[PDB]
Amino acid sequence: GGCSPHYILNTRFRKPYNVESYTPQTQGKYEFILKEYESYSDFERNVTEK
Amino acid sequence: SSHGCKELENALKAASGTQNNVLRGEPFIRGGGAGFISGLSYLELDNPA
Ligand SMILES: *[C@@H]1O[C@H](CO)[C@@H](O[C@@H]2O[C@H](CO)[C@@H](O)[C@H](O)[C@H]2NC(C)=O)[C@H](O)[C@H]1NC(C)=O
Repeated sequence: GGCSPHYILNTRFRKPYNVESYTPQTQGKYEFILKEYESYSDFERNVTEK
Repeated sequence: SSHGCKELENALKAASGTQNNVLRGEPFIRGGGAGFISGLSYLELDNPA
């Protein structure tokens, strides 16, 4: 039978008999990670004689 | 006559530098259009709110 209309936004959809629900449980989750490391070491020695 | 003139130099340099720069962000949304969710939850590092 079906033909109970389900509206998501303006669009009314006909739910299949097999489907208990399809529903717009809309959600989102953005994860950003930025780890920068620098190291420098810089050694000089100038032994000199006359 | 006798003469003797003796010179030494011994320069040394040692430089070290370290940076750590850690940035973390987790925008989370429920509700609203999937496109507005993904547009808003995308972290803009110059305007993180
Ligand atoms: C060790 O010797 C080098 C070579 O002379 C030095 O490098 C010179 O340094 C002077 C002063 O900064 C500069 O005007 C020259 O152009 C440099 N020469 C070269 C080839 O780079 C260096 O500074 C000395 N190190 C220490 C710790 O005294």
